[PDB]
Amino acid sequence: PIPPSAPSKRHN
Amino acid sequence: MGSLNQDATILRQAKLGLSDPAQSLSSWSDVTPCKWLGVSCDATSNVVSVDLSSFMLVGPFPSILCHLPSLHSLSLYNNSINGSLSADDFDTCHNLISLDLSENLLVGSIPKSLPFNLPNLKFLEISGNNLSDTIPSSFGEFRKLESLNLAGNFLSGTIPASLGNVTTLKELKLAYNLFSPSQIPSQLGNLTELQVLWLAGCNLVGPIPPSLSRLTSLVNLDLTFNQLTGSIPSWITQLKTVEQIELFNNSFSGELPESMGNMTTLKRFDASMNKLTGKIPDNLNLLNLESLNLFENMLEGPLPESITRSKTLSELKLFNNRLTGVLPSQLGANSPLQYVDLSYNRFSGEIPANVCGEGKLEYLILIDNSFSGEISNNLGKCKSLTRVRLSNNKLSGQIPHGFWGLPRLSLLELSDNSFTGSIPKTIIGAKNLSNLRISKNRFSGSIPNEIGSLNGIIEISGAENDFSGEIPESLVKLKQLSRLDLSKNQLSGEIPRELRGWKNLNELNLANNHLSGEIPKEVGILPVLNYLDLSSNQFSGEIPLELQNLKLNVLNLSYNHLSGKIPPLYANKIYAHDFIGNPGLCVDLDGLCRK
Ligand SMILES: *[C@@H]1O[C@H](CO)[C@@H](O[C@@H]2O[C@H](CO)[C@@H](O[C@@H]3O[C@H](CO)[C@@H](O)[C@H](O[C@H]4O[C@H](CO)[C@@H](O)[C@H](O)[C@@H]4O)[C@@H]3O)[C@H](O)[C@H]2NC(C)=O)[C@H](O)[C@H]1NC(C)=O
Ligand SMILES: *[C@@H]1O[C@H](CO)[C@@H](O[C@@H]2O[C@H](CO)[C@@H](O)[C@H](O)[C@H]2NC(C)=O)[C@H](O)[C@H]1NC(C)=O
Ligand SMILES: *[C@@H]1O[C@H](CO)[C@@H](O[C@@H]2O[C@H](CO)[C@@H](O)[C@H](O)[C@H]2NC(C)=O)[C@H](O)[C@H]1NC(C)=O
Ligand SMILES: *[C@@H]1O[C@H](CO)[C@@H](O[C@@H]2O[C@H](CO)[C@@H](O)[C@H](O)[C@H]2NC(C)=O)[C@H](O)[C@H]1NC(C)=O
Ligand SMILES: *[C@@H]1O[C@H](CO)[C@@H](O)[C@H](O)[C@H]1NC(C)=O
Ligand SMILES: *[C@@H]1O[C@H](CO)[C@@H](O)[C@H](O)[C@H]1NC(C)=O
Ligand SMILES: *[C@@H]1O[C@H](CO)[C@@H](O)[C@H](O)[C@H]1NC(C)=O
Ligand SMILES: [Mg+2]
Ligand SMILES: [Mg+2]
Repeated sequence: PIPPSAPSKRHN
Repeated sequence: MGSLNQDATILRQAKLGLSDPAQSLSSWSDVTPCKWLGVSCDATSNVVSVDLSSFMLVGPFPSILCHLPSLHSLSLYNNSINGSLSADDFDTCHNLISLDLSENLLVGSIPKSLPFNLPNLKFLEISGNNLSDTIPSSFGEFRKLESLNLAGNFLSGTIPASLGNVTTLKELKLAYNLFSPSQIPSQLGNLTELQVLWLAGCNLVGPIPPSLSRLTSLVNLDLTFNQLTGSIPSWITQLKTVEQIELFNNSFSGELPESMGNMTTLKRFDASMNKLTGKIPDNLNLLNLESLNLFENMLEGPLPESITRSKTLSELKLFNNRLTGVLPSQLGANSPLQYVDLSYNRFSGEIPANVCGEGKLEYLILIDNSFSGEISNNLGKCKSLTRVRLSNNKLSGQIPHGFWGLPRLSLLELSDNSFTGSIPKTIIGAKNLSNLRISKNRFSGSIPNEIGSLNGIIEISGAENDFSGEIPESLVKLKQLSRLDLSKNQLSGEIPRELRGWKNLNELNLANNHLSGEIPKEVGILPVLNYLDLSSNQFSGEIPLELQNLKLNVLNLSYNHLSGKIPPLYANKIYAHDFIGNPGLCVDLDGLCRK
């Protein structure tokens, strides 16, 4: 579905 | 009795207009309609609410449900309602207070007549469809609307300024549409009751309008994924009930509002992937903070000690900035830290000893800093760890014994430090280990046999250490092993002969050791091997002809004691550098064998 309204999940 | 009859007939008529492959409406086929699945009645036995959420119903919007004279709430959330919305569909729905059409298959435009046909609505959702064309300007005529969610459609044009007239709105969700590049309309600042503004992925340009400072009841402001410019305005700091600010992936510049520290209610703040400069505000009293993400900016200065006042902090991602100084020594002692990623900064001093103090830490990612000293023995007991990346620092001493065998640890990356010691046999515990990355250290001793018991291993990368003794025969039945790199060590003995276990082995790199014996023939039967470097060893005997099966990006057998002829496939002079320094070897060209 649509991305939630929440923090970016990006990480190393 | 009369109302039960009316209700039952209208519900059945509506159901006849739908396909029900899941048999969700089997109860609508003895019992009063007030007890049918999804149906709620008032005290006079009139249907007031129909909620068919997640029922897998297929077909056009069931207009007939609006003929129920007391129907106030209708939800068709998460079905396969399809076709388009017509003006007519809603002609009779004027008693509705709540209408949820989210997560269906609707296409075409929103009818311009919708507000006129649905003038009593407080709640409208049509999120997650394929709606196209513009949001009608007539939407400014809604007199009672409290929440509007059109997120996740293909709506285009720009956000209509007339939505600023709907001053009863408390939630405005328009995220993830196909609007033309435009500014946030100034008129949205008239929506002084707003608690939620979600305009992520709306092709927004320019600054956050100053009028939005009138939205003093904001709880969640989410403007992610746009090209908004200028400062993050300091008025966000004075929002007395703000819980979430999401501004990541924009073009915000300047500094974080200096008084951010007093936002006691704030739970989540993400301004990652912008062009922010200056420092992280200090005197933080961020009592409710759970997540702080500021990665990929140009922030400088330290992580303030006052971050440790955030006793519910679980996520801290500050990577790719210009942050400096020692980390607060107490970081994590008093917080349920779960994900910590401070990579690509200029932090120095020791890793805070209680970063996993509360036993919740999953990601410890600190690549490319100047952390020094030893890893605390505490981390050796941090059993929640899955992903550890400590590479390219100034760390030293021995790794804690338990660190090698942590039960959920998937990635263990320590490369390019000055760690010493032998890998213990308790590595046998690392049941979930996928990638061991420990190159460029001072590890000594033999590679322990137990590494061969970890069936999930895909990578063993240990180049540039002081490993000695033999390659354990056990490595040869790691069925998933993709990359084996033990170059630049002091390894001795031979390569095992039976290698059909290595069905996924893509890289075999053992260059610069003291390895002896023959190159096994089965090296050439490895189905996905593309990199083979056995150079600078003492391999003897002939180069197996099976190597001609492989398509090798890298083939290097130089500086060995090999003899016989080069296999014919590599006879051309462009491959010569693959075989230099084998006095016993020659190439067959035109009859004679040439050095
Ligand atoms: C940071 O945020 C920006 C937004 O400010 C974001 O840029 C967007 O990226 C997406 C995904 O990469 C882009 O979407 C693409 O658009 C092009 C056409 O312009 C096409 O390649 C694709 O469109 C398809 O759309 C349909 C799918 O529903 C297909 O059926 C159709 O055939 C097309 O192929 C693709 O979706 C988007 O264009 C930009 N948006 C803007 C406003 O620039 C960026 O990715 C983010 N950056 C990071 C690093 O996260
Ligand atoms: C949309 O509805 C579908 C169908 O009811 C939901 O899928 C079910 O999800 C539950 C778990 O919540 C499982 O028990 C079922 O096996 C699923 N069924 C099918 C057919 O997939 C789905 O959860 C709903 N989606 C949303 C976003 O709410
Ligand atoms: C709603 O739009 C989406 C996204 O464009 C469609 O989903 C699929 O789109 C991809 C290409 O991006 C295709 O491979 C599929 O054929 C599409 N799904 C299908 C045909 O089921 C989706 O089709 C659209 N839905 C409707 C009802 O038109
Ligand atoms: C094959 O491997 C040898 C080393 O085993 C390579 O030779 C080294 O190359 C580097 C250049 O980056 C030099 O610093 C070393 O001094 C060289 N070592 C020796 C012993 O000469 C060689 O370059 C590799 N050949 C190919 C074609 O990849
Ligand atoms: C609605 O869906 C059904 C089944 O997928 C299909 O047969 C029907 O024609 C659809 N209607 C429209 C307008 O797409
Ligand atoms: C609605 O909004 C438009 C656009 O900002 C404005 O010009 C107009 O006066 C407003 N009308 C009503 C009836 O609220
Ligand atoms: C934070 O400080 C500024 C003054 O520096 C003030 O305007 C704002 O109202 C304060 N916020 C809270 C939540 O107390
Ligand atoms: Mg401080
Ligand atoms: Mg490595």
